[PDB]
Amino acid sequence: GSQGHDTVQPNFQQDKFLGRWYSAGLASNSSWFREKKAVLYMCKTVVAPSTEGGLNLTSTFLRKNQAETKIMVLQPAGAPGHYTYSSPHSGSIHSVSVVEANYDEYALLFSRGTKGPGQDFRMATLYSRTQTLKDELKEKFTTFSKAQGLTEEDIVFLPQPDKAIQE
Repeated sequence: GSQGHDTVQPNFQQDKFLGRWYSAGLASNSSWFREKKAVLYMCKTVVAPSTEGGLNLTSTFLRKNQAETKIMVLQPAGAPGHYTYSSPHSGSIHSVSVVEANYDEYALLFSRGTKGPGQDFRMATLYSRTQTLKDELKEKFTTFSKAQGLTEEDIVFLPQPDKAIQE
């Protein structure tokens, strides 16, 4: 019947979206995020294969000030676009999956956080693919999130490309 979006895009190939990708779409209720978004930097995530047999995601925040390199590893869970970002040995964990992409641009992922007994977190990840922000993704990401019970209270977009040069 009526259902979709939340599901994962069947048959996905990261090799088609490999390389550097700009960000500009994220949905998370949060509470103290404002204290961090106040200085939101350009999210430049890099996808690549990790050791053993997983994915090595290198995050880099580019702003007018400087750049910060973060480390994010995505280990394949089983289906093309389903991984586990756990860490402990019993509890306090979270996972993320792939929603859908626009042929070869604007990546949309779904996050299901639940660290501890059960917090029940629902965050969304959306990547950009233009000079500026893309409404198509702004709409599809927010509409899917808001249509399923949400709104501006759960939306945060990252700045556009930063620092052209690189030291």
